[PDB]
Amino acid sequence: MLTLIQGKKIVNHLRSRLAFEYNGQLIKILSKNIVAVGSLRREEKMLNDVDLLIIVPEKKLLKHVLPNIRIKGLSFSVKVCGERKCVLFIEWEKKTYQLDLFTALAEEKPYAIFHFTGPVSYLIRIRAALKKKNYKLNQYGLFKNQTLVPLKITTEKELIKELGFTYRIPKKRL
DNA sequence: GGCGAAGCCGGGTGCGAAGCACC
Ligand SMILES: Nc1nc2c(ncn2[C@H]2C[C@H](O)[C@@H](COP(=O)(O)OP(=O)(O)OP(=O)(O)O)O2)c(=O)[nH]1
Repeated sequence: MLTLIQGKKIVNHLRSRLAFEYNGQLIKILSKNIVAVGSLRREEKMLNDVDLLIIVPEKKLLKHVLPNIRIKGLSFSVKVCGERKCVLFIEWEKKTYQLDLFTALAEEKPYAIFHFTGPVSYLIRIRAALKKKNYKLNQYGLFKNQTLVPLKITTEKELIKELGFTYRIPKKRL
């Protein structure tokens, strides 16, 4: 497996050096539009897979990062994942790892963070628990009888206090 | 089976044969 320092280093590398294609040209990606996801946030001592969160604030460029996102001078294979997820194979130091990224709207950030930070069952439990509150909670926002309702916050306690739930630490397992 | 507002159970797509399998 990999190590925290390496994860942090690659995270730093990705945090200070990413890049993406743009209408035939290329644009670099730095820290403010990038967040980390993985064992580090869950606090694991064994790094299986280290992920990241990359959201776009612009409504158009949101889909401009989607085209071709990459780094300068490395081994990487990027394919589509799931529905609209990004599956990357990364090779460096003669080593290849599997990175599953996701790029979404900056407003999805809290929900995204919440969804991405803990466990599916909690997510579903939370989803149903919340749905049963007569509201459907998805990356996009809150859906009500096919109606769409967006978020008003940008933070975690904010999101929990926004929906009306408590923040449970992964280590407690739901 | 377990549940905070009553009756409920994520969201979808890349394929391979429209049905299964991952994030
Ligand atoms: N694999 C998987 N990921 C899901 C699911 N639902 C939501 N996600 C999220 C979790 C992450 O935000 C992203 C998947 O990342 P990974 O495959 O690396 O797993 P995750 O990061 O949750 O665990 P980790 O801390 O990296 O070992 O999609 C699901 O059902 N399966």
